[PDB]
Order: sequence, then structure tokens, then C-alpha cells
Amino acid sequence: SLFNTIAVL
Amino acid sequence: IQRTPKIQVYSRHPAENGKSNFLNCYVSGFHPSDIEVDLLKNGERIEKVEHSDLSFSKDWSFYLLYYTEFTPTEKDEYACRVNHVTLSQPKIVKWDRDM
Amino acid sequence: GSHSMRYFFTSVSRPGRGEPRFIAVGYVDDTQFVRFDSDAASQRMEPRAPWIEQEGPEYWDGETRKVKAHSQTHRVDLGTLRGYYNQSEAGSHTVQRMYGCDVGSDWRFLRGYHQYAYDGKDYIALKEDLRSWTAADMAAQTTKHKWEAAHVAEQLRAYLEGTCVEWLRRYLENGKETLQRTDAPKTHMTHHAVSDHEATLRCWALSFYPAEITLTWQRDGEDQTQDTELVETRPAGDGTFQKWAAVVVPSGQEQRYTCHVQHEGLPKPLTLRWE
Repeated sequence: SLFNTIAVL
Repeated sequence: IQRTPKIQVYSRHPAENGKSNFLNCYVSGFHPSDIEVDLLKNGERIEKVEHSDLSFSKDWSFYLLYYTEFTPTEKDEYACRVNHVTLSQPKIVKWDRDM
Repeated sequence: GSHSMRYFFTSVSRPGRGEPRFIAVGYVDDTQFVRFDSDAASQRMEPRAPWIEQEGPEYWDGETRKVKAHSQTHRVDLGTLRGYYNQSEAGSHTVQRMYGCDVGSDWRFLRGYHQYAYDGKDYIALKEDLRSWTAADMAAQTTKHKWEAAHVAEQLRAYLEGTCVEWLRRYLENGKETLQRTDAPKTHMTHHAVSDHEATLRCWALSFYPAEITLTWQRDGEDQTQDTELVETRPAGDGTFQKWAAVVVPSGQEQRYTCHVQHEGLPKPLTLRWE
């Protein structure tokens, strides 16, 4: 199952 | 950076004339991901060719498996044609039953 | 008997027209179970293993929603990075991301990871302690400072040590018939005369799983690397792998050479010798 939050660079 | 692809052409199972099999062309260690891979039958491109989903190794270089269902004969010749930004001209790797 | 779950993401910009090409794949050990391709018609996360199709609608809806959020972040990143590196807008670039967790033989959390690359080189990665970051250059440095202030590591650590491991165990159980089974390599040797005085012996390892394996040649009980050739492990295409090692030897002396095979599916290493 994928992670929920993905911060931008 | 750019990385030239390594090429391996082989069948899924030990080659046997008249026996249905799978012809594979494994390209790996390349970058960028855009690449042109074709399986050839007696110098001619095969249409029914599929490939795995783009993935990569620890060093970030990519790898893809192209494959087609085929039936080897004593005469028919098979090969894999590969073209990439790092290549001056398309590379051709002929299929060897013993490799 | 350690195991792992990993997600790979690749985004390629297309300056000529449209959005970047986005491709994501999910794996459990050496078995792919999901994928997403922005070029595909479904625009949904799709199954690539039988045991994953057991999941209900909420699963696929949630995974689809999340993977799309991943692609948009990568789209934004490609733009942000073009600026950091002061690059033209006419060229195509690549961002890659990989993250996941491992469980030890005790099936308990072992380690987690989250790495990032730009144009095929390391950019920024979470250290094994899952609290600090490794930045490859000054562009990555700016990202590091921003993620430290936003406490991005803390959020990832909660996932990697918790959610990640919990689902890995769930998948291992649901697909135990394959995921928890080892396929011992099927081996044999071929003989090919290269001249009237030399011959090539090729040691084959076929249909094995997982991919990890070691093939070694010995001459009169001693390891030999001279006059040998080892090809990289390759996928058979049916979920298993293949590999072979060859050595050139003097015709008539084939008996001095032995091929040793080490693999998880072998109670003890196998030794092969020509007939």
C-alpha cells in the first residue's frame, strides 16, 4: 500500500 | 548522466525445434529510459511483442524485458535490435540457443 | 527468510507537448504486484499478481488516488529542479523515487528507505536512521533544509515502520503459495568444443526464485576466475530467473572442474561436474 502524503522538492 | 544498455537475447525454455517457446530480449543498465527495442525474425520486425513495466536498479539504471511467443526451427534466425541515445547506430544481438 | 516491499516511480518530462510520462510499479521481494502507467487507458492502479486481486474496490480506489498524487508531485518537481539547475525548458529530464521497508527473518521491521534521483544520479535520500537526510549537492541541500523544517522524515518513518510493514505481512500471507515459496534452481551443464584442444563448459541455473544466487567455478578444488564468464541474472518472463557461468578448459581435463551453486532454495550448495 502506497504512502499517503508525498512532499514536493 | 547517460548509460548505454546491456543486451541479452534468449528463450524462456531450452530451445527445441517445433516446440512453442518464448523469445526474450533483456535490456538493462541504461539511462535515460527512452529506448527502442525490436525482436527480429530473419531480419524482419515482429509485431506481437510485449514488454514489462519500466523499473530500475539500485544505481538508478533502467531495465526492461521484451518478449514474444515463438516456435524455433533449424533455419529461422532471431535477433534483438536496440537503439538508444548513447548509440551511434542500432545494435543487433543475434539469438544463440546455447546462451 | 527476510522480505521486502518496494515502490518504484519514474517521471519523464516532455517539453514538446503535454505532461510527463509517469510509470509506477510495486514489488514484494522479486514479485511485481501492481503498476500504473499514465500512458494507459484505465488511469488506475492495476494488478500484476493473482493474490493482489483479492483486495476490494476501496483498495484500488485509494491506491489510484494516491499514485496520481505521486505523479503530480513528480510533475511539480521536474519544474522545480529545472530551475535549481538553471536548465533549459526545451530538454527532457528524469526524476526517480524508490521507497519501501524490509522485515527480518523474525518478520519484524528491519529497515526502511526513501531515495530520490534526478537525471540518473542520487539527489536526496533518507538515512537508515530514518531521521536525517543525505543530499548529493547544493540543489538537494535546499530540499533537505525544507524537508527538515516540514518534518518530512517523521511522517515517512511512521509509514515505513508501521503501515508499510503491516501491508507487507498482509501480502505475504495472501500470496503465501508463491511469495513464501523458494524455487530451487534447476541445473545442468553443456559442453561445446571451441577447437581441437579447447572446450567450453557452461553451468546453467534455471527457473529459480528469488533472483539472488551465486555460481562459482573451481578447478581441482580451488576457485577459478580466469577464463570464465558470468552473465547477469535475467528474468525468464514467468516470474523466475536464469543465470549461467562458463569456463574454457583443455579438452580431456573437464573432470578437474566443478560448478558450485548457492541459493536460498538449496538446503546445501550443489556441485556439478562434467560427464
